[PDB]
Amino acid sequence: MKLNVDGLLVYFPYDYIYPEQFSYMRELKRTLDAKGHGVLEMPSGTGKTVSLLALIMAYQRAYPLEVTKLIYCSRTVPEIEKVIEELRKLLNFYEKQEGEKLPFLGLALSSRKNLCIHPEVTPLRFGKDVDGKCHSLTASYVRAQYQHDTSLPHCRFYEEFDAHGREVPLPAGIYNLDDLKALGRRQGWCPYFLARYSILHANVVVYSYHYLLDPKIADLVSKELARKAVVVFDEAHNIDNVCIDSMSVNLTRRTLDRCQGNLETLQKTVLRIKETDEQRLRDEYRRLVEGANPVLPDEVLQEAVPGSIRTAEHFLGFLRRLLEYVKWRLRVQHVVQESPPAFLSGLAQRVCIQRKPLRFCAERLRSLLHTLEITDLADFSPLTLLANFATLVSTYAKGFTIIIEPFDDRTPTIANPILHFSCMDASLAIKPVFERFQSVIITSGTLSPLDIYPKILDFHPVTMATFTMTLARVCLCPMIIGRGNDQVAISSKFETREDIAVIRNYGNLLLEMSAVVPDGIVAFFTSYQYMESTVASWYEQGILENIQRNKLLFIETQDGAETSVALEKYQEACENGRGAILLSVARGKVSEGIDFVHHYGRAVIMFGVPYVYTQSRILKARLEYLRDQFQIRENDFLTFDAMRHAAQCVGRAIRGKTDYGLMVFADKRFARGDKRGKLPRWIQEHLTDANLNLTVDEGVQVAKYFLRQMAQPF
Amino acid sequence: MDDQGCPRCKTTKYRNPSLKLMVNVCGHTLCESCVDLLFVRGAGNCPECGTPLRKSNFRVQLFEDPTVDKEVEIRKKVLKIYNKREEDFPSLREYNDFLEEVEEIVFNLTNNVDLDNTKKKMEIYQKENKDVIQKNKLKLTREQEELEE
Amino acid sequence: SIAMQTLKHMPGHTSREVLIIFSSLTTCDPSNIYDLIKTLKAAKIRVSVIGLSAEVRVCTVLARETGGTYHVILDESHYKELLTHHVSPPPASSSSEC
Ligand code: SF4
Ligand SMILES: [Zn+2]
Ligand SMILES: [Zn+2]
Repeated sequence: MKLNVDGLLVYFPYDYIYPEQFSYMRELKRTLDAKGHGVLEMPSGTGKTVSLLALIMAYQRAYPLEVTKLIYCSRTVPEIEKVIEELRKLLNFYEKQEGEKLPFLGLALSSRKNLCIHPEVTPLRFGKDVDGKCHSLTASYVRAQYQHDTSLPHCRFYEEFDAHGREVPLPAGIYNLDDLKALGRRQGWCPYFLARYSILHANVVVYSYHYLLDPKIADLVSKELARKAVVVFDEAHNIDNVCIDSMSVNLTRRTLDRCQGNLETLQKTVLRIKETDEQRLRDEYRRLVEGANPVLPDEVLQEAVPGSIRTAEHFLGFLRRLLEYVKWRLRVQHVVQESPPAFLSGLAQRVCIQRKPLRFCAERLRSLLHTLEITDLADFSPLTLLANFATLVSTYAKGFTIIIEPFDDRTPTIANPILHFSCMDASLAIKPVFERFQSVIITSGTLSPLDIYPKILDFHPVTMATFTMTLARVCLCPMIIGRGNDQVAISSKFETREDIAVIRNYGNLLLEMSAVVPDGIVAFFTSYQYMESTVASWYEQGILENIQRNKLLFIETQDGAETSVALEKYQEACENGRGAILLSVARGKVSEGIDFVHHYGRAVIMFGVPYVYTQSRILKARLEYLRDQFQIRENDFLTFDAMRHAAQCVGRAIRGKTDYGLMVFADKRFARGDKRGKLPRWIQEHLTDANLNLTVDEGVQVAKYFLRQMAQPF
Repeated sequence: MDDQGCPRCKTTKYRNPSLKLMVNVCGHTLCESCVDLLFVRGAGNCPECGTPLRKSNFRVQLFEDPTVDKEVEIRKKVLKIYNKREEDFPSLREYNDFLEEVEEIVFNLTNNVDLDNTKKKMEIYQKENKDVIQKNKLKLTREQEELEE
Repeated sequence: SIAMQTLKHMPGHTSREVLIIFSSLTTCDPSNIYDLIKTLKAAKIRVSVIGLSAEVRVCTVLARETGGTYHVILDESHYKELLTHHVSPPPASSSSEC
């Protein structure tokens, strides 16, 4: 299926493409032709990737010099795995059409914890443990000690790779994460490092954002080699939140206590080192005079000199001073305090800690900590986090803020205060990506209106188009129910949350909806507490019991272990005729991680507009700052924070293969024009005024009729 | 306030945390309810150590680590010396080099005898007091006032 | 299972069939029904559900895996059409033997 695109001729594996795909490809080519960063939205969870992937490959062949390589990032490793399958299928189709192999390479990176071949690290599953363990095995001292070939466990896979992988690069091919593990075992090399080296010569590389956003690890693999590369983020509508998480560092009393305990070991280790090995390890000072990874981006990072901290004893006391200030600064009991620039000034004045020596604190820690030949960095990890916080605060505070919470939420009195350093604007951390790469395409699904994103992220978009899915059949039939059988407003307002009648309407709607909806249904609430209150209220009445009779009911909890088991059972219920009703929270990691397909989550039910609690002070600095800078109204962003979040948790049912499904939002607020406009175009255009505010009884009847139409074949 | 209590009278801290640590040349935890215990007898003598104090050697501090008290207090006095700004030296190395000795002096003063440091500090006094100490000392208020606003 | 027991002993030449008129989408069964499907295919018993007001998932695999056809009632008039269609003998497939 070779497509004669306006720009050029493009191959395509599947037989047919819907009109939206034509609009998608042409718009994508326009941005590529303009060589300018831009954003676009595509409804389908699947189908965009092949269209997105295919167009880039064709563009590469036509203008190989224009684009060095493609960097396609996905939210989660389970999700990114599905992408390589799409790419692998495409290459075979293209290879068959060409009839011979071509110099094209595609590989996916992942954390050493996910993929590794050393038996010792296999049983452990914690991410830090593998990094700490792997560092020890690959430590230069072990490498230097490995040369001596002394009796000591040495990890051969890295050693064999160095002798072999360095000389010969892999010719070409597509290697999945699971597949790439096999290759390492056979060749006695790292599936991780082998992929790491291949980034120098690789047409397509795919990894999650935290491999490309956090300056600590993104910078090393995202070096200037890809000066002009097509970096693409997929379903990255929650990019600001992840972009912010790359900068925010949380300091807690228990973490602080562990830092002091770890620091005590550091001093003890230094004393042992001096008596055992001093001259050889003292050589680090000489190079230091000349002049865990730094959190400072490319231009912000500085390497002039370490500063006044030139020796282990001097540096260790510096951490003691800074740690004490944080310890005391945190212990203060008072209202939440914000002090982005003043904290640095207060830190300098109170304890005599100049910012410039504090700038290199984290950078000096990595070098100094290396000299100690520590067993692993997992034990001392809490100290590094503070060190990263130590350097970050001294680096910049123009678009940042330190938030101190002597009292935690949900607890009238708790002796575990937490100090927050939450960012406020995502443009700061993502600036290098836009600046370094010639063009970035933020392809997303369920994207709330694009106009806000350039305001949030400082970039000049080239194209701003919304693509509406078009099919011979109406796969999706969304509706909004605001009026109950009592013709009573059903908005899930904070003041209206406690109303029993509104809660009664939600239960009755679910009972009737569960009666007609076939097996597989998911209901999303606005918060765990609100979900529990509604669940308890239904439990007291007979509504909850009847729902149990009609269909099985499953609920979500904060603990991941219970969530996985409950969802695992939920899938089986959908396969069988029992059905299931999975109650969950919109912010729940399950909602974002999970994907619903045919006969899974058939009817997505949204109980109340998803709004975060208006008391979390972290959002305020993030929120009120956006009003001051970029000029976004608090309500506008607050509502935008809901429609994007609501659209995220309701756009799953249309994953792919044209599997029917109806999305019902049990809240009259969605009927408001402002909510409808911010809703994604593809969902909104299907929505009509006739079904905009159907009553609970009225909404059920149309749902029954719509399912009948989709039941019959094409 | 998170400390269990005074080494001798560990009762007031449990009742209330209002008491604050008092710094001394002993670099040595003390509490207000226990400060009065020192004034009645000795009048400036550490209970266990017996370190003499000129006039009670008492100043309010809120750092539970005794070493930090001496290190911070010593650093305050040292900052009065070697306060010349970095730009005064064009040499790249000389920027932070002198700070290294400053840090060495602080650590040298904390534990080792200060006689060498005091003798050394006298040598710097004869030279720095003329121009740099007076100039930077006056400019401290100017920069601080501008920085505060 | 009840149909299987009586149809298990039926002659091989005759084409056993089942037409489940499913009304309530739920299916509470003592044992997992997917296992029973394996038996049906070996027993070559054709099961062609006619669902009502619901496109039940489990019967979807039941019809296609077992060889039968799945349908949902569009309305009463369409209901007459469906059953009358099943009146005619179904074509014999490869698994079918004469
Ligand atoms: S060096 Fe390679 S094989 Fe050894 S622990 Fe690290 S990732 Fe695993
Ligand atoms: Zn006392
Ligand atoms: Zn004492």
